[PDB]
Amino acid sequence: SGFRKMAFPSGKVEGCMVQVTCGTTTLNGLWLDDVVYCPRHVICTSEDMLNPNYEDLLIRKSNHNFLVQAGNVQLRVIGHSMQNCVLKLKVDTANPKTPKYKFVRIQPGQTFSVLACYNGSPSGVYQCAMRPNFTIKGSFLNGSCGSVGFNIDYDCVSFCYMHHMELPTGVHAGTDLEGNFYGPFVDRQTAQAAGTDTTITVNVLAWLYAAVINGDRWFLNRFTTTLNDFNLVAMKYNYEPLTQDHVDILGPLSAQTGIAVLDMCASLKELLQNGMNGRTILGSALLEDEFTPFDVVRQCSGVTFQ
Amino acid sequence: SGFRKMAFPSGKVEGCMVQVTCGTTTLNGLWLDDVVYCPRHVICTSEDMLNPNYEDLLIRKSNHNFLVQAGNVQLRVIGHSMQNCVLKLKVDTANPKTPKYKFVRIQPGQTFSVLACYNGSPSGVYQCAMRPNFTIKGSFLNGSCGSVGFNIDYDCVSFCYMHHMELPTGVHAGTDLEGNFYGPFVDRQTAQAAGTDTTITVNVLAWLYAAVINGDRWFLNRFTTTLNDFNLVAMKYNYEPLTQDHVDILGPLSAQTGIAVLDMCASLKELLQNGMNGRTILGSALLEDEFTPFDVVRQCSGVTFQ
Ligand SMILES: *[C@H](O)[C@H](C[C@@H]1CCNC1=O)NC(=O)[C@@H]1[C@@H]2[C@H](CN1C(=O)COC1CCCCC1)C2(C)C
Ligand SMILES: *[C@H](O)[C@H](C[C@@H]1CCNC1=O)NC(=O)[C@@H]1[C@@H]2[C@H](CN1C(=O)COC1CCCCC1)C2(C)C
Repeated sequence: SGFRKMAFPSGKVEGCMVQVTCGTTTLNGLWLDDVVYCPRHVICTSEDMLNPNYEDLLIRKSNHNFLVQAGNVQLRVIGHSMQNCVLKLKVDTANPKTPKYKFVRIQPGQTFSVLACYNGSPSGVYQCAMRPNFTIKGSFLNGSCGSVGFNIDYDCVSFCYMHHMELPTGVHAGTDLEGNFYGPFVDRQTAQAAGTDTTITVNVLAWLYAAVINGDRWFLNRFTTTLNDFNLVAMKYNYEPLTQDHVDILGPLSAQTGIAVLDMCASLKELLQNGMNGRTILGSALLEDEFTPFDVVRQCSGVTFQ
Repeated sequence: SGFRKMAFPSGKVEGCMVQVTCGTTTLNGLWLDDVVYCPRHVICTSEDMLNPNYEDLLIRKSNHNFLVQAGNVQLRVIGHSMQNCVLKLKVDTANPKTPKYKFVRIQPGQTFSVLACYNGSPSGVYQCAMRPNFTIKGSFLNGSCGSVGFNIDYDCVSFCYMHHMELPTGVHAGTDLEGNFYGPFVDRQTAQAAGTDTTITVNVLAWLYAAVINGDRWFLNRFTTTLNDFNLVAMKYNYEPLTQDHVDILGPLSAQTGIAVLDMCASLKELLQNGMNGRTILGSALLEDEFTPFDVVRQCSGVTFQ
């Protein structure tokens, strides 16, 4: 028993992290086979970053301008190209530690692990969710760009995020590994802002089921509700709508606990309308929305990875 | 910016995890050089575990009774011995992935990363603190025994915890890597209970400094207090006493924020006496006590590991 915000083991990704330096700028790259991926703003300098034209900036660059550090071994760059907001640096050595991998793009509401890195060296690992407004609430300092987010499925790493920037409210924005930004953000230094966020309703319900599985039951009740009547309550409290597909996804957790999904919705309603009255749920005094139904089943059942 | 519960990269420990099976029991082992460490209750069966005599049970065992799985490679056991509550299985192959390491015992209030494992395969990684009552609030299921806790300092892994058991309140107990239990627990199936816990005061203050560094300032005030007057408030709210050494350890964080330690104590007092009034601090509606001053400095400054 117990419930923690759990990341995937990071070993498979650690073996892919490299340092990329161009001019004044040092950031992280992801080395898979004979390509290093990194944010294209590495080719920028502090006055380039106000409003750059990256095609113009990149044609002015040479292979030898890119210094790639694989620990204490330098990688020879033999080609470079730009793919949307990422650079692909072709090197003359394939990474012998390349895991099986996929480039996937995730949906708002889904979770992933982040391996935060500085100078190509991993610093720590933590779990994030993609917010509905396409930001992530991360922990990133100067030099963390190019750190990646990922999930692991048995032995395959699905890379879903590469870090590019911090917005003025302290939240973070970045791209998938094809270089396409999540959300309406651009890799320029102009006034950008996150935009209004909402709470991920289906994840809150999943976490309430995790609490029941772990013996926290005080928030349960005999009442029930309809999906439509629940969603009127969700709208007022800035929760996003619950769909029938969400109800279906919660089915396993419903069946394991014997608590009908719509019954747990009735409990959430009372929690939204009444607060928590000085009590806690799974060690939290807030309704937590960064665990997916998959996360709960994985943790409350013991799935591993090889 | 941002503040997350961050674990250490787990790659160095993943390469040490093996599966140990004896009779009916399968658990995890830690393979360093030519020794595999694991909980000694692997030699038990379900009626042995009520009240066993481990010396009697172990003399009845043979090397060939211990089946050690290093992924899809079997390790030949060539000797076995017991050290307190851990077994040391000598194998004929040194682990080529052995990191530089140390066996250290931690203090209540300190933090570490846990690599949860099943059948020798890592499942996830998360950060824990050793509670004042010597339990940890983990996430562990059947088969997780032998998963280890650790810190990394540059390139050296300091192993501090090996998992043995779950207590009736859902918290967890285990040993250091010398096999000595943290706290007054024993590896038998008899009525044991955690005992009363307290909040780790110095860690709460560290986390309040992390919040200031990240722009959460609403809980600050112009008042101050003396160390003695603070500790009278801490006693009532079941916080442990703050010492002058704690004040000294908080010095760096005090100097970076310009908020005197005793001033932050005055803020904590008002938070304890008034609650939080519907607001949050670093995304939490509770006072968080599982970040050490070191954890805050590491995260709010960007230290890496090679
Ligand atoms: C890359 O290491 C760095 C990571 C930032 C620094 C602080 N926290 C982080 O996550 N990214 C940048 O420096 C980017 C680069 C320059 C400006 N950056 C910012 O993060 C500044 O934040 C603003 C957000 C919207 C308005 C413009 C940028 C770009 C975006 C090229
Ligand atoms: C080892 O994989 C297992 C891990 C437990 C199972 C559930 N969650 C966990 O962390 N440990 C045990 O099964 C130990 C073994 C047998 C009983 N165990 C318990 O955890 C049962 O909990 C009780 C706690 C105090 C009273 C006796 C045990 C021992 C302790 C040998």
